[PDB]
Order: sequence, then structure tokens, then C-alpha cells
Amino acid sequence: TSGTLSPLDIYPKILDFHPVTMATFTMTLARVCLCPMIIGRGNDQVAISSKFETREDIAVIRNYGNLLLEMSAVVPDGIVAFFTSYQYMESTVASWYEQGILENIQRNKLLFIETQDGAETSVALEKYQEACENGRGAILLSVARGKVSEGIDFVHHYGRAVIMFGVPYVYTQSRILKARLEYLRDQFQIRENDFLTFDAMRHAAQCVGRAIRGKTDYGLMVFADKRFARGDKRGKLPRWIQEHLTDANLNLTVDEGVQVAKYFLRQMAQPFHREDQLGLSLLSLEQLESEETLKRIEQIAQQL
Amino acid sequence: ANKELEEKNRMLQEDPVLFQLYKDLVVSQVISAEEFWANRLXXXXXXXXXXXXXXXXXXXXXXXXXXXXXXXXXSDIIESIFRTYPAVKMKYAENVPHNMTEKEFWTRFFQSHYFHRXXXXXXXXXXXXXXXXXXXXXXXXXXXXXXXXXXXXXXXXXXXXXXXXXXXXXXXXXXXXXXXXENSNAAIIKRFNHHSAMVLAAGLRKQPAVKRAKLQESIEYEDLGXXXXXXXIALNLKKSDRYYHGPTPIXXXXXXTSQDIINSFQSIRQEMEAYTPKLTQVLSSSAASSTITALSPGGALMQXXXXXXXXXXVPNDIQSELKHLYVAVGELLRHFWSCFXXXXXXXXXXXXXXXXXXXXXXXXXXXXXXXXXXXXXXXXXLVSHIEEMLQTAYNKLHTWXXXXXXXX
Amino acid sequence: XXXXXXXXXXXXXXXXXXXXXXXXXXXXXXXXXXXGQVRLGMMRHLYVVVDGSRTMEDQDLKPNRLTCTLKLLEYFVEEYFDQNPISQIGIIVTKSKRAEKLTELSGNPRKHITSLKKAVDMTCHGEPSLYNSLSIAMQTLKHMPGHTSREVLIIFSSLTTCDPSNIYDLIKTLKAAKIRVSVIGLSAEVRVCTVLARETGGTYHVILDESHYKELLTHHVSPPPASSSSECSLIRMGFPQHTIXXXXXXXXXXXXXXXXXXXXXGGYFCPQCRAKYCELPVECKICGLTLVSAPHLARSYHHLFPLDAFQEIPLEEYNGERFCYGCQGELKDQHVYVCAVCQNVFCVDCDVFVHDSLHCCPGCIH
Amino acid sequence: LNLLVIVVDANPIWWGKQALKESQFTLSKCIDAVMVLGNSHLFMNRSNKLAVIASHIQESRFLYPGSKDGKYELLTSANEVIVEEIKDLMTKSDIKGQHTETLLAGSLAKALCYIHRMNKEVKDNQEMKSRILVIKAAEDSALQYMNFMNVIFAAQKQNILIDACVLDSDSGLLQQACDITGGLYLKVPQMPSLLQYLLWVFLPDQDQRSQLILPPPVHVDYRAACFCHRNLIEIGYVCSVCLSIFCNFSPICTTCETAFKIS
Ligand SMILES: [Zn+2]
Ligand SMILES: [Zn+2]
Ligand SMILES: [Zn+2]
Ligand SMILES: [Zn+2]
Repeated sequence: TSGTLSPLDIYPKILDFHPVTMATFTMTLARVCLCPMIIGRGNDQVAISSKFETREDIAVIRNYGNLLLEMSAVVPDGIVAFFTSYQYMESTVASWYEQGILENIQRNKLLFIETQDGAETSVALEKYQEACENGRGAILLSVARGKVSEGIDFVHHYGRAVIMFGVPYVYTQSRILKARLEYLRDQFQIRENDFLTFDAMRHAAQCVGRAIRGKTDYGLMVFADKRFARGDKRGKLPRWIQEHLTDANLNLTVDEGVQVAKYFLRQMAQPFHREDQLGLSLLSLEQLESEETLKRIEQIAQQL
Repeated sequence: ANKELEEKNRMLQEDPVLFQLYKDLVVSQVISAEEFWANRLXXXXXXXXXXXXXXXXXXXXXXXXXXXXXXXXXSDIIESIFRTYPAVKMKYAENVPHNMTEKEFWTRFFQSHYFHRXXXXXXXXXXXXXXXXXXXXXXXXXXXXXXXXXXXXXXXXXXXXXXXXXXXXXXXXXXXXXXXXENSNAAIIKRFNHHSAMVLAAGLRKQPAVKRAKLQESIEYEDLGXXXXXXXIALNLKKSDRYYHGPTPIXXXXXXTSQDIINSFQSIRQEMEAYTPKLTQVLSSSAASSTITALSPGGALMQXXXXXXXXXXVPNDIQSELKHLYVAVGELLRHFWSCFXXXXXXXXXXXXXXXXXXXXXXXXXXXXXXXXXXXXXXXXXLVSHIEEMLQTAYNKLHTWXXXXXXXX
Repeated sequence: XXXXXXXXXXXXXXXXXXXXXXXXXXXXXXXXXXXGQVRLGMMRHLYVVVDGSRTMEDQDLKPNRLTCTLKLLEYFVEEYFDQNPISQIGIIVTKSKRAEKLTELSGNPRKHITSLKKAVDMTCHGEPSLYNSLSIAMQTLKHMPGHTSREVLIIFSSLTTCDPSNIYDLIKTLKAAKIRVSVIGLSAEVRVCTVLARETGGTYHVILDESHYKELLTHHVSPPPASSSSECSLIRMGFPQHTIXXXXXXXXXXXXXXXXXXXXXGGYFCPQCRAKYCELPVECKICGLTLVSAPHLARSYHHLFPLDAFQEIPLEEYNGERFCYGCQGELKDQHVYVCAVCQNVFCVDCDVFVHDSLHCCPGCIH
Repeated sequence: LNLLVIVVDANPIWWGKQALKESQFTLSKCIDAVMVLGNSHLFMNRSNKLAVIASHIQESRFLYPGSKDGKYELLTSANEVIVEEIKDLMTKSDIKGQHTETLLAGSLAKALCYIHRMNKEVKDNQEMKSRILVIKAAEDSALQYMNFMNVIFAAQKQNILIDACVLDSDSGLLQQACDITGGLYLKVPQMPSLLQYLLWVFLPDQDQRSQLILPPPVHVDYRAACFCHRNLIEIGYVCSVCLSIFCNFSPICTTCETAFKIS
């Protein structure tokens, strides 16, 4: 059981597994509660990607920094920014300094960059959580593989805008990948380009889908490169995020995404009291005994 | 310390009208200077009730230039560095003449760890960078995460952590492969972590309890529990008729016996049957002539009003006299009616009331002297309103004295 | 890029009229007003803290946010002194991590609106400071007497809330100092302003439009209800009669004023200290009494015996009283509004007029 | 474009005592001076408007709203409807005992909302100024003071002037209203000359108040009493919950049963 598992067709195809129930439960909402956008279009109309395989391309890192700057200027209370690899976060935050960007991100919010010490990460997390509560703005940028996004969960006002930089592919690792893929071709029947896309999307949607605790929590969750729009990679995000991924939001610019973020936060900072939920996204004692509600709950859940 | 003197002075200077008052009271031999400056506390808390905390870009707000090695004179920048990096504070304690100047010292301040975010053996900020590294290692080793109670404990967020032996991803931290630019980029990461930690700690001045606290916070949902609405104390008025006929006094309202109701209904039902004379009945011309006689300016309803006979004879310097007088007597009655109202039944407040009585009597003497020196010029301009105010002070003093002697 | 396809047509003669009528009806909305028979804070030292941040210069409103905010505060001072006469206002612009008491706590709209007309011309440089602004508002609002519902209204825009100290000990102090702070927010929800609003006792709101922001400031005009904490005292009051120059100044008392003044012949005295005031109502500058003409108590009596709801019914529905009981006119629209007690008939114009201005049913007086 | 709204205090008890007095001045000359003032106001300019309300003891019925005898025609129709309306009002009438003092708050409320709807009728080129004459002849009940101030403040906001001709007795609330709104107050010293007072003082509009020299403003008493003993106050105690005037200090606030915090 997990909050993200997608697609469910592949866990019987890996684990030698035959279940009774293969179930996906749709996010039924009385309020939009999240918006995913795929910011895959630079402000210069440069195609945002990570095709270079961690060997830096300058203008794409420029547009990443521009995204982080303007999303800092819009979003409240803590932005979480997942990179691809620690070499790539190393190189990106390197070239956000020689290039004149990172002082402006300082002017809007307080950075807490990650390191692979076990104690320095915990101190950076503690100051990041003491800066989302003592007035100022805090922004935690990490790697989408490590322990930062495995257990350490970001709740109502600690991450409002989970910025997934890049598509996380395991690129550093050796012939263990080639050999596990040759195995999944041969003795299971799962393709090369199927398993790579599955692994990348389970890591990306794993690190994204921590921002939301309940119905009364709202998380902007942006995906920043063009590859998340290409049908197979978007097709393997879970159903409760594809349901709220609009075709207009598909392949936004930086500034169109910033304006969607502003309209999102303004429409979703108003009093959304408990009395707006008893119809749709909540149930009382006596709202259960009605068989019309039973028909509704029959219509919500689906299987695969 | 001669603080107060410098305050009362600075004020007197900036506030010449207050200076005037200070003379008209102290110099006039009515009260003593100490009392006046004593009970006149009205000023600001601090320069701004605090300072401006180092927001961010304390090195890059007006970076290295009060117009690299340009001028360095911005107050926000030097005060924010004085708060933010106490190693630079101790270096400013050391090397400030004693053989360098702020040109050379701040030229040696825009060096590494501070403006370029490097990490190397360098000039006079090298031991300061070593002490900053010792402060980071004290935050990591002598200190740890305080709210590691139920989250954010990144060292032990794994129940079974082993060495690099029996694992899959054992090539995580490599003891080899230490480059120059890579170590520089790690240095930039460490300097920004330390910079933001010093900002957050500078803006923040100096067990199962915390663990169950963080657990019960991170578990709960705002939806599935209790609501968020405080209260509203219900104001159900008892006697709202007191609101209906309000503070207007009771007019003489004596409608007579209800026989008159029936009589008047009869007479006015008979009256409004036969109706409409328009030429004849409306005005006799003699009544109109007497009405024009009345509304002419020598008759009734022209009250001989809107006259307002004034005494504008010697305006300007008498107005200046009255400005001095009303400022002075305003300060006097300010102190009097400010300490006066509640009796404050102890001996210190009664002693302040006795000092107020002495200031009151000498104030009356100074007011009589000012009236004699002023009104003996051209024989006009009654100043007796100030004497009404001071006579009411005199009266409240004697009435309080008789009241408290009855309360003996 | 293809909004031009929003105009459909079925018969195309009145169908474009139907599309235009749907658009023009969807471009309007009605307000949400709340009624209560509860205790209200009627003496009310409110204290307005405006941003002077960098984010005041952003152009989300039709002029930049400083200009629109300041225009609606001019309207706010106007309607608040138009509705609550005893109370006072003070204005702090918060600018460059420091707080500036721009206009002290007084009770006449001339000085405040003059200062706002001045404050149009400002610069809005730097990041704000919620610590110092709440500190200055606390410093003045310590020593107002305990029956005053001491209220602060923070019109707050930016997100980096650059304090110079810890701002949870202020919220604990202001919780203990029984002050009440309400924040009207721009562009976002900030957790610290949410904790401040829900802990001090106030209410937090974020802004869509011009109209929604007018609705929020109109919501903060009215006296907000009291907690179970505020003192219910009995302030000693003074009711000075007006005194003209007595009988053509036969033994008058010629004074200048009491706060560039001319020679005052007569006017308003004080029943405590016997001073000379031109305007009423004014807190006694040398006594501490509060001076009231007493229609100034009658200007805010409608809060205590308030209105009720009008039963709103659009259809024709049994109406044997064709004419408006308000102003004797026909009901040419399908909205008929019927009172609770007398149950007479009113139209839309009489509805807006009675519920906004006259504050009483004309039937229930009879 | 101007709008005079005459309000005539038709107390049937008072004018009944006036008509049993067998004086010269009865209700017929009162309503006739009202109609001559109305025809004069419609006569001064084509664009002027008229509305005449009659406060009865239990109802605020409006009075208003070819040429046989030589008047202008619309003046004839207006006079016919005012005459027939007072004959339908006063003759066909009732009798009750608990509510026999006249009212003025309700007729002023109808006048305020009537001026509101007639100002919505006005187009963008022209602009309407407005006033309310009050011809009072009875004694006002104290019991509606809570109501009465409210309509004054409505006329404070809606910029409607208020004028008053009181006939027999002075009235503190109505001279109070004519002080607040900026109107005018006048106590007539001799009854049958009423029309000549109206055609010089109360006929002229807002841009003739400033031109004519008029009878001077009487000083207005801001007397204030407690809700306790009804006696005159120069220093009072006012609650901050009930907002009510008490004269002497008392422990337990009676007006709102307040658990008074004592220091
Ligand atoms: Zn006084
Ligand atoms: Zn009613
Ligand atoms: Zn109507
Ligand atoms: Zn009370």
C-alpha cells in the first residue's frame, strides 16, 4: 500500500505476484487541493530538459534558476526543490553563484542546501523548519534519491510548491542497470524503455506527493522539464495527479506557470471551513446510511 | 551619568515652545527643574525599537561599494555583519588601529569565506574561517537537531545502518576523489548553509514530552476533529425601553382625559368634510404685513442674534502671551489632574499630591504676576478663563483636603 | 488565444443577448453580512499597520498595491469615523525592516486623510517588519483602559516577514495584553500571520479583487464581537454643553484654543477641568475624561437593537399588496422582500436603503 | 430639479382640540397653506417635484401622489388628489387608546426612501437636491427616540436637508434634527399668518438659503440625562457593553446585567 504506486500493472510483473485486488482510489474533492503543472518551456522559449546527462548546459540551468526565483517571489512558507543527482545539484548551485542568481533567491527566501552528511542534513532541515515558522521564507533543495525525501515528510505549510527539477534517471550506476534490464527483457517480459520510465516516474512522483496531508492542505507541485508531457512518462504518474493535470497546464511556460500559481494561491487561501465539505469531500454519521452515498462510493473506487 | 540633562536639553532645543514652558515654570520659581523633567516621560523606545536584522545579501545589498575595493560606509551592512559574523566582530576588536584602517580592513574583508565563498589558506580571515568551521562542527557534534524528536533526525532515520560491506549502494561517500572545483562547490554549499543559519539564529535572541508533542502534531488532521470558532457572549438586553426614550429629559406630557379623544374625533370628522377655500380664507393682508414687520430686523423671531461682539484690539502679542500661558497651565493641570483622579491611598502619591499643591499655589502666584505684567497695557482682554481653570484646581485641592480629612 | 469562440448563438437574435446577459450577470455578486445579538467592542482603539514593502509596488491591482490600499484606507477612515465616533485610529507605515508611527492615535479624519494624501508620495523600499510594528502598536496600546477593545489591522502584502527578534514571544505577550490583531493579506496565506490571527483573536483574509477587498475593509468597519476576556468597565464620561459668547460677550472668557489658532470667543467647555475645546467629541487633553455630545452615543445605537432578516421571495406569490410599503411604488421586478414582525412589502431599493443606511424597518416604528 | 417633501403632523386629537377651541386657525387653513406652498413650489420652476405626507396617529399615508376654475392644470389635478386624499383619510378614521400620540419617525422614513427612489429616477445630466419640511403641531412621544435619531442620521448621510415649522409647542428632537442635518427650525408666534412664514423662510431652496437673510439660529440644548432617574447630567458614567448613560456609579450594570469587573 502506498500513496503513489503507478502503474499497478508492473508489481505483479516483477514480484512473481498474483493478487486478489489491484485497486486505485480517485481523489474526490470539493476544492482543487493541488495543481500539477509541467513547466517545460523557458522564458526565452528554451526547451527545459536534462538531456545532457549531468554535463551542464548553461541556458537550461539559467531557466531553472529563473523558475526558482520567480516561484520564490510567489509561493509562501517553504519551497522544496528536488534535483536529479548530488553531482547535478552540486553543479547547479555552483553555477547559480558565478552566474548572478542565488543572491536574489536569498533576497526572497532562505536557502538550505543539502549535503551527504548524516548530521548536516538534519541541521539544515531543523533550520528550514524553524524558518517556515519564524516569519521568513525557507526553501529546501535536495536530491530526489536520498533519505531527505524518503521519511522526512513535508506537511501543511512546510512545502507549498514541490519543484521537481528534471526527470530522475539513474544515470551514474553501472552495468547493474544494464544487467537488470537484460533480465527483465529475458525472463520476465518488461521492456527496456518501459522499466526506465517506470523507475523514473516512481521516484519523481514519490518525491512530489509528500506535500499534501489532508483535504485542507494545498500543494503546488510543479514538474520542470518537457519530458513529463510525453504521454508515457505522464501516463505513469498516479491517477490522483493525472486527474488534476489539465491540458492547458501541460507544457506551460515559466511565467504562465507563475501566473497559474498566483491564481491558485489566491483562490485557495480563503476560508474553506468544515461546512464546505459535508456535501462532497466528507461524511457524517448519517450521511453514510443513505444508499445514494453508497452509489457514490461505488463510483469512486476502481480496480486494475 | 548626566543623561537626563542631555535629554531635557536636546528637547528644549528641538522644541522651543517646550523650552518656553520650562522657563515659565522652573525659572519663574513655581516648581523645580527636576520635577518637571522627571514626570515628563515621552520618547521613543530605541533608535527603531530594534535594528534591521540581516535579511539576506548583507554582503550583496549595495555590494562592496558605498559609491572591487570601493568605499564602505553603509550602516545596515556594517551592523548586519557585526551581528551576523561574530568572528568579524572579534577581528574588529583586534585589528582596529593597532595598525590598519577601515579601507585596508574592509579591503581584506571582501576576501574569501565572506564575499567569494571559497575555502583555502589565505590572509587574516583564515583563522576566522577556522573558528567558523569549529562553530559548524560544534553545531554538528557538540550540538545536534533539537527537534529530532519525531522527525528531521537525518543521521538515524534508518533502523539498520551498516558499513559499506553488505549493501548495494556502498559507493555513496568516497574517501578518494577530492578535486579542486568540486571541493569549492561543496564549500559554497557549506557557506550558504552557515549564512542562512546565522541569519536565523541572529534573528532569534537568547524526553517523551517533545517526542509525543511532535507525534501528536504530525498525525492529526484539521478536518476530522473539532471546529475552529472561539465564542460570542450573548448580549440579551433586559430593559430596552430605556433605549427607546433615551437621555432626553421627561417633557411635560399630560394629555387630558379620554373624553377629549372622543370630542376631538367628533369635531375633526365634522371638520374635514366641508373643505377647499383657496382665495378667501388663507391670508388676511394685515397678518402678512405684521409678518413682514416681524421678519424685518427689528421685530420678533429676529432675536438680535448673530452679533458676536469681539475685542480684537491688540491681537498678535497678546495671542503669543496666551500661547505661553495655555501651554504652561496645560502642563500644570496635566500633572494635577493626571495624578489627582483616583486618590491612590498611600503616602507616596499623597506626597506627590502635596508637591502638586505647592506647584499649584506658586502657579497661582505666577499667573497673578503674569496678569499684572500683561493686562496693565491698554486695559482689555479678560484672562479670567485661566483663572477659572486654576480656581477649579484650587477648589479640587481644598475639596479633596476636606474629603480626606473626613476620611481620616 | 481563441476566446472569440465564447459567443454562441441558437436563434442569434436574442441568443447573443442571452450570452451577453449571462456574461453581465456572471460579472456581479452580492455581499455576505452576519448578524449577532452579542456583546460588541464599541470603544475601539484601532491601529492600522500598512506595508511599505517592496511588494507594495507590484501591479496586481489596477494601480500599484500601495495606491489602491491607501485609497481604500481613506475610504476606511471615512466610514469608520462615520460609524463609530468615540473610537480612534493610528497609522504605521512599516518600511525597511523598521516601523514608523506615521499618524498618532487620534479621533478626527482630517489628520489621517491628510497623512494618507501625503503617503501616496512615498517610496516603498525594503522588506517589512512585523515585530517592530506590533511593538509600537503594543507600546501605545498598553495603557489604554481595559474596556477598550484594542485592535490592530495589518494590511500586509509580502512574504518575507523580516523581524529582528522572536515573534512568538510577542504573540504570547499580546495574547496576555488582551489586544486583538487582524491581518488582511495580499497574494498569499502566510503561516505566521495565520498563527497571529488565530491566537490574538483576529481574522485573516486574502484578496481577490477591488470588490472583495472593499468587502473585507467593510467587514472590519463594524465593531467586532468581544471574547470572554475583555474588561466590561464603566468609563466616566462628560457631556459638555455648547456655549456661545454669553450675552454679546458680556463678561465672557476669551481664549485662544486647546489644540495656528484664532481667538475663540465661545464653544465647548469641559465638566472636569473647565478648559476650552472647539470640536466635540474629543478626549480631554488635560484630564482623562472623554467628552461626548450624545448623539454620538445615538450614532451607534443600531448595533445594540439590530435589524433582522428580510424574507426574500422572487415570485408573484399571493401579493395582494401590489405597492411598496417603503415608498409607494409598483413592484416591476421579480424580487419582493417581506419583513419579519410587521410583514409588510418592500422592493430592492427599499431593501438596500433600509439595510445599509436607515437601519430600521419603517413598519415596526408605526 | 428640486424635491420638497412636506410632512404635516395631522394629529386628529390636537386639531380636534384646536377646532373645539373655536379659534380662527383650524386644520382647513393648515392643509390649504400646505397646498399653496406646494403649488408655489411647482410654480417656481417646471422641473420641481412635490410630495406631501400626512402623519396620522396610526398610519403614514401619503397625500400626494380639465382646468375648470382657471388654475394651471397639473396644479388643479394635484389639488384635487390632495383634497380627496385628506377627505378619505381623516373622515373615515378609527379610535384606539394605547397609541394616541402622533408619530414622526415613520413618515420621515417614507420620505427618505422616497427621495432615494426618486434619485434613482434621475438621469445622468441632471442632479437632485432635496429637503423635508416638517409642519408639527402636536406633542411628540418620547418612546421612539431610538428610532428617531436614526432617520436624522439617514438624512445626515443622504444629504437631505430638514426644515421644521412647529406651530404650538417647541420640540427638542425636531430642533435637534434641524440642527444636525443643516436644515432650519422655526417656532411660529401667531397662527393664521402661517403661509407668509412658509413663502419666505421655507419656500426658498438651498441656493437661496445663502442669499436671503433669515431668522437666526436658536441655540440648541444638548441636554443629557441618565436612564436611571431621568435627571440632567454634566458628568455621567457610560458602560462599554450596554452603551448606556448612568448618573451615579453603581456596582451591577442594570441595562445589560453585566458582571461588572470591579477595580
Ligand atoms: Zn478636563
Ligand atoms: Zn417590520
Ligand atoms: Zn420601494
Ligand atoms: Zn452595561
